[PDB]
Amino acid sequence: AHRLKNAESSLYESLNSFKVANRMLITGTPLQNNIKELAALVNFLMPGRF
DNA sequence: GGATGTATATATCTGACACGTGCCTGGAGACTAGGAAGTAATCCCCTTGGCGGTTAAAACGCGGGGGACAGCGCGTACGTGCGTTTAAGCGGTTGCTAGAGCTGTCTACGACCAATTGAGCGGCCTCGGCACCGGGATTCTCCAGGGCGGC
Repeated sequence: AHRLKNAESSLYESLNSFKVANRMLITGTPLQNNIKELAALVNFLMPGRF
């Protein structure tokens, strides 16, 4: 899921437009450079709560 | 008796219309100065229709041969197709820097104006050089005297 660490990358808008009820991310490094990567991951998971 | 083709209805996507707002740039109104329109005078170039004379260019004719074009052969180099490689295209990382945009301050540099004067334009006088006329030095053609031959 670290490949999904960028919100502006085309994979993010490709996977965020999918009509899926439940999502899950498997990764080894959740944070790599800053808090914004984790913010993008939790926005992909829960869009609005965090 | 079961499932398939087709018609009408409903929810969703998407381009377009109108509403709202800023802002800044164009428009309205007034004033002024100078750019350009108009006028008169002077002088030189251009127009149209002629004439005269020179002469070199243009036109015409003719012969001939050089060159353009057509045909043929040939061989090579480029097109075509297929299998393999490779690198373009896309998506992505990661930081730093260049640059556009905006705001702000200030200072040196260029516009502007008045007085001045010295470099540019025209004519006049003089010199350098080329040319016209007079005088001296040098060389070429010619007329006459002396000697020899013939009746």
